[PDB]
Amino acid sequence: GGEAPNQALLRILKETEFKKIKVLGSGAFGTVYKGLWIPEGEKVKIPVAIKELREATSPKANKEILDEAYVMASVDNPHVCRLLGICLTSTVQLITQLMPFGCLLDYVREHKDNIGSQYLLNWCVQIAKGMNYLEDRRLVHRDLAARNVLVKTPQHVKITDFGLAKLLGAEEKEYHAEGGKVPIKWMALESILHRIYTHQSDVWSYGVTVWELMTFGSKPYDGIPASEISSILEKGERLPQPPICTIDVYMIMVKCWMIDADSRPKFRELIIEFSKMARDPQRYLVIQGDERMHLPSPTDSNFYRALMDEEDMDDV
Ligand SMILES: CCC(=O)Nc1cc(Nc2nccc(-c3cn(C)c4ccccc34)n2)c(OC)cc1N(C)CCN(C)C
Ligand SMILES: [Ca+2]
Repeated sequence: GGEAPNQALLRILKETEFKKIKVLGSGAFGTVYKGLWIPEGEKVKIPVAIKELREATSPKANKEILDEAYVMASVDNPHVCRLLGICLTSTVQLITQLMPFGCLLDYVREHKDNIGSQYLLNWCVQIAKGMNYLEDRRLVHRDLAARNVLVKTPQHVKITDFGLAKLLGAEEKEYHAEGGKVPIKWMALESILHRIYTHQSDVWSYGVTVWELMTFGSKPYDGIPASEISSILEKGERLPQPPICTIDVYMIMVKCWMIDADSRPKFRELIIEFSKMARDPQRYLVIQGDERMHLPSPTDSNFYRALMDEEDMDDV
């Protein structure tokens, strides 16, 4: 069919309504703070991440963050990052749901001794659900990676970073890029060679992300530099089977790395397979002391008065 009106609402927030509390990170993206958003007179406090950029002076900083805002305002799914609004101060700030446990790559690196097979398989299920939703929305992410998955709780993760995301027209079936830095080691071969991006190249990146999780955050092709990756992949070489993975799981990864993009799994099928595996996790991932491992959860604690606060439960 054809092209439906995007009737998403973009909400403009007054800077009055949110209190920054701590800086979380800074660098190329700008500076991300954690804070509280209090819509006036509604008796709620919503933990948020506020992304400023370095300078009000660069018009393509503003253009890039506004494109990110367009994309994020157009998605609504429990496993995709939740955009709350933008504030049009001198520095244009993007306000999203605070994800207290950080990015998933560093989370697995930091907690590898406490991560059982249940958590890993559930994360794969949830990531596949988010990506299948994005495919439903005809959105190609183009930067799926463990660093670009955020952790609301150990039981709940969401896909983030839509800085390279592209929405396809209904008649479009692929996006053709024109230069610009791209993460080679997560990229499908046809993306590396012809700058072609599809939902199936996103499937390739999903495979690499799963490899990251199953190795507890190892760097893919650790030694190799990016220029060699193309011919490495052309020779037929792929990432190795992680120690904890049965052949059942590794075969799924390998299918994600097929050269024929149409022979790769579709995201709905990855949902199905990984949930089947999640129903008997120790049969598909072999982790020592798996049975005794447990992970944290919130117990109502931060630096403030917080009787009036919550997060995903603030609709409209
Ligand atoms: C820097 C890695 C990281 O994720 N840090 C982190 C993030 C959040 N929260 C959160 N929520 C939504 C968005 C973001 C976010 C989005 N962008 C684009 C960002 C860029 C830089 C930093 C954060 C964000 N961050 C957090 O919440 C309390 C705590 C932490 N840490 C201090 C734990 C870090 N760990 C490795 C030791
Ligand atoms: Ca509200």
